[PDB]
Amino acid sequence: EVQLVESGGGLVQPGGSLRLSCAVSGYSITSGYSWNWIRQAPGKGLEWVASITYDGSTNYNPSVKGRITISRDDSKNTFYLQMNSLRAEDTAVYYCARGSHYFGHWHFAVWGQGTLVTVSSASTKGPSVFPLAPSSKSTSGGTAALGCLVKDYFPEPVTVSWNSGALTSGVHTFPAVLQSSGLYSLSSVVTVPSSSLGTQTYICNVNHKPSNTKVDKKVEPK
Amino acid sequence: DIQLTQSPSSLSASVGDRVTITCRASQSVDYDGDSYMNWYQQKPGKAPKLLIYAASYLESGVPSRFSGSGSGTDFTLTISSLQPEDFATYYCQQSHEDPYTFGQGTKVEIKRTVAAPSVFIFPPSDEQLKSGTASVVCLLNNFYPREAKVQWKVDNALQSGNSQESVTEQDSKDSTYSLSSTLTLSKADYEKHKVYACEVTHQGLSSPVTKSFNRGEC
Repeated sequence: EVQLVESGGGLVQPGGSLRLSCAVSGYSITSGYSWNWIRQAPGKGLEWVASITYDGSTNYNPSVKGRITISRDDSKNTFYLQMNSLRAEDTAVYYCARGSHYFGHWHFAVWGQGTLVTVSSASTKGPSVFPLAPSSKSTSGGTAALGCLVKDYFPEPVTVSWNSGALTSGVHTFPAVLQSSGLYSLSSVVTVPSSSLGTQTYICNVNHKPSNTKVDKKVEPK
Repeated sequence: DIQLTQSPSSLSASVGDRVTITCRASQSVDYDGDSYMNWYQQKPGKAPKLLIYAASYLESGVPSRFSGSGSGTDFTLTISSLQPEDFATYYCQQSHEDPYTFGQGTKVEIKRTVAAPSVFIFPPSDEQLKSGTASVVCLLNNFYPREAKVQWKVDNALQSGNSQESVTEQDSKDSTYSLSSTLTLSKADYEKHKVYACEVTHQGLSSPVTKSFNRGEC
């Protein structure tokens, strides 16, 4: 089926420029009525910023127009977003999206996964990963909690999985908090049978793409 | 531009109850009989999902409990019977004129029965301590409602200003929340004290729950 995969996200200095790409698979980009960029500032609502129709006609939201370019490359089945003179206001998750051939066209049924662009002067920083060791011993031999503490990184985001994605049940990965250091900290926990602590291996897989930091942390009884 | 205002901005309803969300547009989004209003559902960490287009058409693959109505400047999204899976922020969007604009969004939560949190406390790892900092973490797992109070105590001294907390979005599995609180101390301060306690207050707890450990003993 049709899939939109975005690239080019991450840290950008103020005054700098961004280049995002939306690689389309399972569908010819030339068959879409239109392709669009829509962004969402952290904790805020949605803002359409640009579109390109099948014939190449472009359109922009005046709220950003004059420093923005949408374009496509048919032979790569990809379309692009270029913005320059970035401000803090431009920090957002950017989505690519497809318009429709029907019913007024400009509603969006197919979306990319979104990629975060952070406009900041700070530099990238990889996280430290520390174990949140379970129990010491169980309470009544019932349910134990263990986890990973992902501390002191910049910018967002980090992804955490458990046992390479084979452990999803009982997993909670919390929103990062911004420390006064200006660095983010996040915890991921999972609740498991306390009778499995001796026989089952639990590994949190942490990925911080902006700093090219990947960590696999085995967490076990201390 | 066309400004969209949703109401309410936030709501909580018992599972299975009818939910209606309204959208008022500053100008008409009507065009030749049609009304170009659309509705989206956005779940945590995901792209918006198209529910309704042209005011009243159900998008392919979307459950029939979602329906849309209205015309001109006034529109309604209806969830006939709210399901646990329906926790999300809902957006209206006009497609009548560029720039295509969205409502500010409506947060929908399922109001389930009161559930007390399971509380866990974690000492800092030896690994972290050599870095000169100690993080003490307290976990509140699977509770409702979202409101909860965490008090940190170090040798019975109430800690204030040196902790931060984070709450998960509502879990559709059971409509509960989880909360993580982190107490941050210097290594030196951590080594000066023995008893580290996390005291939790919540509606589902008849009296506060305290989890603690003594530094050194593990």
